[PDB]
Amino acid sequence: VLTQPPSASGTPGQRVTISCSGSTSNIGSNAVNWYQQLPGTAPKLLIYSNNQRPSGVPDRFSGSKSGTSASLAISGLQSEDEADYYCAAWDDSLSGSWVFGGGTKLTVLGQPKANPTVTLFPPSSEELQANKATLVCLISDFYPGAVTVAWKADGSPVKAGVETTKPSKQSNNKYAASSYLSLTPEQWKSHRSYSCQVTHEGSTVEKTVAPT
Amino acid sequence: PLILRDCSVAGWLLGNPMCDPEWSYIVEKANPVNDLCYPGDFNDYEELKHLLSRINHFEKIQIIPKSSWSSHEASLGVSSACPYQRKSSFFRNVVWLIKKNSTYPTIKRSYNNTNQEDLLVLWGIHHPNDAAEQTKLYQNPTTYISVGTSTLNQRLVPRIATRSKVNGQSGRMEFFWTILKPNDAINFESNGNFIAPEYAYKIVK
Amino acid sequence: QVQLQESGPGLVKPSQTLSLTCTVSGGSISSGTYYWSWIRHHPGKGLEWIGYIYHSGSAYYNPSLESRVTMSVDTSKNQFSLKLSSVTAADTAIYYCARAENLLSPYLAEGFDPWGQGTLVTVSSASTKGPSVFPLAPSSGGTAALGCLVKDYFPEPVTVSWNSGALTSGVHTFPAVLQSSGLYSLSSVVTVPSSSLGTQTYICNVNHKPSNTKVDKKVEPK
Ligand SMILES: *[C@@H]1O[C@H](CO)[C@@H](O)[C@H](O)[C@H]1NC(C)=O
Ligand SMILES: *[C@@H]1O[C@H](CO)[C@@H](O)[C@H](O)[C@H]1NC(C)=O
Repeated sequence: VLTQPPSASGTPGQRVTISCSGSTSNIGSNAVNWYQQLPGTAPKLLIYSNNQRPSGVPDRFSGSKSGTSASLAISGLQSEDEADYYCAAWDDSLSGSWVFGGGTKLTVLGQPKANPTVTLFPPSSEELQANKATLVCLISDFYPGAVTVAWKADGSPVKAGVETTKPSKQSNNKYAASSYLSLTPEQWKSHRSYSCQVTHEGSTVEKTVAPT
Repeated sequence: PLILRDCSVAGWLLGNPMCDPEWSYIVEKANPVNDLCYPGDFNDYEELKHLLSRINHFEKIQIIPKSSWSSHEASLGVSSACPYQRKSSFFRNVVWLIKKNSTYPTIKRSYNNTNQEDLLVLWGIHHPNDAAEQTKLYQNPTTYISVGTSTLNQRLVPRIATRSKVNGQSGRMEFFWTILKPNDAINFESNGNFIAPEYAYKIVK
Repeated sequence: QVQLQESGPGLVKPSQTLSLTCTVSGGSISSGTYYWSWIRHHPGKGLEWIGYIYHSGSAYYNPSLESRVTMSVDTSKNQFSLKLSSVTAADTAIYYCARAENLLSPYLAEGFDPWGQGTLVTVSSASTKGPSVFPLAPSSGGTAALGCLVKDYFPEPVTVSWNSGALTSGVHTFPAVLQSSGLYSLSSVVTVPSSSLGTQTYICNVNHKPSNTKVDKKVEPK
């Protein structure tokens, strides 16, 4: 209902501004609030009454409004400010309600590279005893958030029965993903080994497991 | 002995929160900085100013406790137009009554002046900006305020209409006063938009 | 510090009624001039205010939801609650309770603070399904990774802890994958000293509240 840029970015120390465009019925007539949502948490209040900060919100966050538009300025940008920022206002239309902007994902660029730890697990005895077989490729603590996963049986590649999550932002601004390869117990026992190959940045790592 | 101020007589008698006992006359700024925090009008203002001359003995007393409203909300009647210490407030000697549990029952209150001094009693009416505002505050769409003493008769109706914004508010409050004589009673009846007395003033001339 | 806690996550069948409760602690729901609010986040969209309610009963709702929404207050339990009727998949969301702290007018309150941790409500006709849990055994004077695989549950979320919460260093619980079957699976892994493998016990604790399933699994070498 309120319009925000879907993304914004800055490098540490910079000032970044996040805009919120409304109408006469909402921003034009009523106080604006801003909310910050860090990854994994509920939104928290950042700005109320257009430009007031609650206790524990530093001066670097500055709210302003003019006409039917509002703006949030974040000075001295820090890596911990990566979050979704939401504007909100009362809207007078149709007897009234709170409305929110769509949110702006703020990324802080220039963070230090970290290559992923790749762990590959074979199917457990218990799962094999239940007549199923899953290989589990765990990929954690990498930055930035793009990875490629490929699987192999012996030396030949395998595409069928693979499920891979989208890279997800941890609390420490690094990323996690996983990939699952479903096999019959028989395919697991028929081959010499299976492999998970993860490429991130310009590095490729291959892990291998074999029936014991 | 005179009384000088940087507020209006209206804002001082109503208890405007932005504003913090015997005198010959009152002289007030033409344009005080603290008049009516919630915008509106004060009826028969000059007549009241002239009456408050050469007054002896002036004491505020509680005549209708804010806590005596059992079926209306007395705690919601605040506004960002009337800030006190960065939080929304309201004139302190009258009560902006609100519906309670989505209901606004008809009010029928009387106060008999059982003192021996004259009492200056103040009350008001709220003119909302639109019909949706009227539902949100009072529930009842069509409302009245009836006031009666032995010398006075009011049968008021709020005007629901959009005005230009003043202190953020496009609605209006209008205030009235009377001198209640000892052993006379003032009678109020309302189903909405009533700004009720809480504190009144003893007057000796 | 007032604190808010929504009731547990769950499944609701289409056209039924979603019911949630928020428990307030550290202060009285009837103390102060606050409004008690519900706000939801539909997956991959934004934030939508549902409404809020005063302790003595009056409430204000979002007009797009008004006809299906009712809220109530229970001052003796220090709780307030939300009923959303005739639900569809459009009502799948994380539901947050929150306190609107700053009155600007008799019915307009701003500054949602604090918020609860949300609660995920999934609207679906499919049946709830508890997970199967399998150990991911470490295979090794350094460090070893061990974990547990949480297979085939519905709906989200599950939570995983290790040794009842006593073990937090090195714990990574990964986001779930959504299988083409419509079931979720996830993994949790912890990194520990290789030396302690013979002497220390590692148990992962899997909780799936939508089905009332609690499963512990010992993860041991080989
Ligand atoms: C408020 O009104 C509802 C009807 O919507 C009624 O059921 C309830 O008893 C009332 N609450 C109180 C505290 O009187
Ligand atoms: C006020 O109270 C006195 C004493 O009880 C009574 O005599 C008088 O008639 C009352 N006045 C009115 C207007 O009811």
